[PDB]
Amino acid sequence: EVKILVDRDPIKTSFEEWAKPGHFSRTIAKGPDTTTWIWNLHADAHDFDSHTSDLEEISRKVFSAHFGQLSIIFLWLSGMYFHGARFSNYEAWLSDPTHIGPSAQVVWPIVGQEILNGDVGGGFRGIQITSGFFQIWRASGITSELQLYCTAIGALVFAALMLFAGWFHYHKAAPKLAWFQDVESMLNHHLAGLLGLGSLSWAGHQVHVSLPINQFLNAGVDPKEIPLPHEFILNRDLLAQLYPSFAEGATPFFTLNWSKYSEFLTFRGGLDPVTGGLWLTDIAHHHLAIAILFLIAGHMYRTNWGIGHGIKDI
Amino acid sequence: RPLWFASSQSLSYLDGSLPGDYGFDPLGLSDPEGTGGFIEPRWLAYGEIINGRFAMLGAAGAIAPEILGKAGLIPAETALPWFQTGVIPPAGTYTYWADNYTLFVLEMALMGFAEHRRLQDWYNPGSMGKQYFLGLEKGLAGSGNPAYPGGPFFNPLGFGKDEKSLKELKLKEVKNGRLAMLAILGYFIQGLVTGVGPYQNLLDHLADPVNNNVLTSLK
Amino acid sequence: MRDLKTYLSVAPVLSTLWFGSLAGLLIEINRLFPDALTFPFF
Amino acid sequence: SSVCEPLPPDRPLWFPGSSPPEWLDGSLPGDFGFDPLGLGSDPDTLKWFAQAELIHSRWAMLAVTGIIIPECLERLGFIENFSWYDAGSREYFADSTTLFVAQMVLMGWAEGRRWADLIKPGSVDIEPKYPHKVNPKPDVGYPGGLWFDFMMWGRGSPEPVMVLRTKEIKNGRLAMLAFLGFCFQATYTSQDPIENLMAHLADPGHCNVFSA
Amino acid sequence: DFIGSSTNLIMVTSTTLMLFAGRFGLAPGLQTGDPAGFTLADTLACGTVGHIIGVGVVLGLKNIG
Ligand code: CLA
Ligand code: CLA
Ligand code: CLA
Ligand code: CLA
Ligand code: CLA
Ligand SMILES: CC(/C=C/C=C(C)/C=C/[C@@]12O[C@]1(C)C[C@@H](O)CC2(C)C)=C\C=C\C=C(C)\C=C\C=C(C)\C=C\[C@@]12O[C@]1(C)C[C@@H](O)CC2(C)C
Repeated sequence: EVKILVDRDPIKTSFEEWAKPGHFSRTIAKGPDTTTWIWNLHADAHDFDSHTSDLEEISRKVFSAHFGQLSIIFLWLSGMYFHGARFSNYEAWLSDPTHIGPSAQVVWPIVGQEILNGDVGGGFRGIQITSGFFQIWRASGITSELQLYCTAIGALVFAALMLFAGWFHYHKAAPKLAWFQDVESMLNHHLAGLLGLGSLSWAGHQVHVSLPINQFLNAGVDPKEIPLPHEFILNRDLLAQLYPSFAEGATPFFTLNWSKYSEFLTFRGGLDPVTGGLWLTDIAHHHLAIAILFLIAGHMYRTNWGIGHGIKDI
Repeated sequence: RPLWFASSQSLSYLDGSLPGDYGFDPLGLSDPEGTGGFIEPRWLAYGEIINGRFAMLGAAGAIAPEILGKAGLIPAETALPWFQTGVIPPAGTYTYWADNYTLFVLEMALMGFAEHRRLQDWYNPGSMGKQYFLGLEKGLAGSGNPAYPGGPFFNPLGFGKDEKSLKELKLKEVKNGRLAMLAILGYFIQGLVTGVGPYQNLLDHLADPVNNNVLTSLK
Repeated sequence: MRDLKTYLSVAPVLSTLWFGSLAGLLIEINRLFPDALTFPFF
Repeated sequence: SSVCEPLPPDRPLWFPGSSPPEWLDGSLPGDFGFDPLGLGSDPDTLKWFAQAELIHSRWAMLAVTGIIIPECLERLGFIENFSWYDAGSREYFADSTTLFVAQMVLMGWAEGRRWADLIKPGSVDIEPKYPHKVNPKPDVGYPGGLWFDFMMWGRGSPEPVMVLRTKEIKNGRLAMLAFLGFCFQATYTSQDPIENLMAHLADPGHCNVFSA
Repeated sequence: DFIGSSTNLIMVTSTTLMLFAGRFGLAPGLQTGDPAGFTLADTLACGTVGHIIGVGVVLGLKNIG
């Protein structure tokens, strides 16, 4: 069996250990005899196997630390989406994505660094970025700074969510070693749920958002007078005019007549000649098939019921 | 003693001590050893009861404006489905005496006063009868169980003075509440799969049950 | 707040506060008096 | 008669059923245990924060008065073109920068005397001495005095001193929030506070913050 | 769907044959009233695998033949 196996309030939230530095060990929680103390403080800072010699406390520490790292990654993503919202030429790049340098950073005119704001194109003076985020946003069918702004607020929400989750899973209600040591469940969930349903939901986004908007942009359309994704979801006539395979519905799916779904889930190999990327129909079919694959793969290990495999048993 | 898909571990904490102990815990949510946060065998009981009660209000207040509206008894303007009332502005919106966000602030404030009190009664049950809440804290004190307070305000009538009738009523409560929760799930999924009200779905299935569920993902 | 003022008293937190204030000071001076190569005020 | 007796432990809290912190026993006025973060842990700093709350609230009370009463006079037809958030940009004498430094000089004297009271209570004593009479030693923030207690209401004449200080603090917390409402809804509506009140009272449903 | 067709027949037979192969066959708590094991988890497992085989065979038949 695979229980929940957590305990309440193992560590008291307080700034007392913020005050005394190097609290986490025996030879550092005394004070600096030298300046090597500082370096050994930062060096052994995340050496949780040196602080406490039990896998329970170590595992709680690394779990909440992963939550902090996820909060940082969500905060960084919020930053990139926001700098693409308010400090970018993303619209001008969508209008002409061959002569407009992708720029999503502007410098402040203080000590002559304003010349780093270059003629990237599109009535915009900024730094030409190279993260390819504009290309991701065209692959997602964004076409508006409002959408980048709201997903930046959402990524800030998720950063606060992950920070609260780390606080909760260390200080208020932390798992114990029986929760981490079970790995059949961890693999089953990270396969079927993280990577399986993750690819499934990305394929859903692409099937419902990226494919229509990118077909419109490839056909030639000003991104302002392009229909929003929720118009593709709700207005069935619109997405059906884009792909008539949608007109039949999911009875193609549930009757296993998928041959008629080959208008938007093609196996069209190679690159899209109009835009140089891959075929987003191919990518939607890809993420769908990968979702089926990881979903049947995440039901391989035995967790709580009779069916499955034991990794020890293998 | 009636067991609906009971397990070897589910018959270790769901013995008889809860209303509706049919032993159905295959996943193993309400296991008392190693608990914390909101996955607790007491908090999960409270959550079952509260989501069931709110789901009973939802079920007999979401099809009620259509149980009546297709039989008269109300204007057709105030006879919308559960989702064309402003709760899904993409799908529909009614104009009340306030905009929907003022009504959300209303819901938030009034339910905050209604449920932060409930929460602090969950934490220390003796409270909610010690602070001057306009004198109506006299009835908000008596808790016993956290989910079954039973005071002058919530239980004016007896309806379960004896423990046999109270146990049978608690069982009826949780069973009608589970039925209402499944009903709300049916409401959500039916409005998602058809885009019409639940009473329209019932009338379409009853009259000429053709394409009852064959319309998979089609509005 | 007790023991937060001790943390903010620590050398890196205090150094980042001091150098953020100082850097903002220098930055706003260079906004006010940009491109300076002499001290002509005597 | 004049002792500043505190509130009991079974006092009304900001959050009923919650545990008040141990550093808010009730010695201060308006003690309802409000400390989700616990910024008043150190009592030597909680004294400074109590003085901070008191002076902040007194200034906010005088300010909300100087905003709403003169607007009532403008509605009555006494003052012309009144708008508090444009009453600094409008014209006076002394350019609004000579006024600022004269203000800083005079308020520096006043608030410096108050600071010297805070650091060391008996330094800047007022209410001059009289033969064979003892002026009572006051508390910080409540100097009493011939200048600030000329009606002798601070030592507990009409009501006890604790309930009067609690009246000051509660009325003034309400005024602090009123001034925050002034500073926010005069910029997200670009209008008058009393105008906003009458506009919401016209239709409370749709004339709320979500219209703008 | 369209009960009686090939797409229904060679899917129903795959699902039922996998349920049989798990029940009385070589394939494999939660105390059910079934005589010999085959819990709800095993039932869902055999149904999932039989649906896998059914999708595979109906689409191999739709590709050719
Ligand atoms: C999943 C990734 C991962 C994780 C979880 C860990 C976790 C850990 N590592 Mg491992 N490590 C990783 C990746 C990872 N590492 C990689 C990619 C390398 C190759 C470089 C190493 C190489 C490595 C060595 C060689 C050692 C560790 C050690 C450790 C432990 C303590 C680290 C510590 O306290 O430093 C806390 C953090 C710091 C001291 C900060 C490091 C500063 C970096 C190096 C500067 C670079 C920053 C930036 C890019 C430069 C610009 C900065 C700007 C301000 C100018 C901890 C168990 C140590 C250990 O267990 O020894 C007992 C150890 O000796 N790691
Ligand atoms: C404000 C809320 C709060 C408070 C008061 C505490 C208090 C405490 N925590 Mg908890 N914690 C919190 C939030 C909080 N935590 C959150 C949100 C997380 C999830 C990440 C954790 C995860 C956590 C773990 C895993 C552990 C603690 C531990 C501790 C204790 C030691 C703290 C210490 O010395 O480190 C103070 C350290 C800092 C202030 C550094 C902050 C580092 C942040 C997270 C990352 C910032 C990185 C930055 C972006 C990159 C560098 C940029 C730079 C180069 C410019 C103490 C009781 C330890 C403990 O009790 O075990 C013995 C322990 O092992 N905490
Ligand atoms: C199907 C459920 C599921 C899902 C989706 C995940 C997903 C994840 N787990 Mg795993 N995990 C699961 C079940 C699941 N887990 C189970 C059952 C166990 C116990 C065996 C664990 C034990 C476990 C450990 C020990 C660790 C993880 C970690 C992670 C994260 C890896 C980072 C990553 O890929 O970022 C991709 C990022 C995202 C997809 C964004 C996440 C946003 C949502 C809100 C959270 C995902 C759902 C989550 C399970 C919470 C459910 C609701 C909650 C209120 C209860 C990732 C978010 C590691 C980590 O990062 O630490 C935090 C880590 O250290 N998990
Ligand atoms: C060590 C070598 C060195 C030297 C000598 C200089 C010198 C200078 N640099 Mg260069 N620079 C250097 C290294 C150096 N830099 C490096 C390493 C970099 C890369 C990081 C740069 C990057 C750089 C840029 C990008 C810029 C400069 C600029 C400047 C000028 C500064 C003007 C300014 O803001 O000061 C004004 C004075 C101050 C900020 C000091 C104010 C101090 C406070 C207010 C206290 C003073 C009052 C005090 C109370 C006493 C009063 C007396 C009494 C009444 C009590 C000056 C000619 C700027 C410039 O104008 O270009 C020429 C400019 O734009 N430098
Ligand atoms: C100048 C502001 C100020 C200050 C310094 C204090 C100080 C104090 N208050 Mg008072 N209080 C204030 C304003 C203030 N209050 C207002 C406006 C209210 C009504 C909302 C209250 C209501 C209140 C109650 C009900 C109680 C106290 C109590 C206390 C004491 C403990 C808390 C503490 O140390 O916080 C120190 C606080 C600060 C240093 C200020 C916070 C500054 C940070 C940066 C946050 C500011 C952002 C803020 C959240 C913005 C508002 C957003 C808006 C949407 C609402 C202390 C004497 C308790 C007590 O014993 O009474 C004497 C008590 O029971 N206060
Ligand atoms: C609270 C709730 C609903 C509340 C609804 C309300 C207030 C509705 C209000 C409205 O309608 C009206 C009145 C009028 C409309 O105009 C407006 C709205 C606003 C729309 C639903 C909960 C709904 C909750 C649901 C559906 C939960 C289902 C849970 C299931 C099936 C769990 C199963 C298991 O947990 C067990 C039993 C054992 C485990 O071991 C195994 C598994 C299998 C995991």
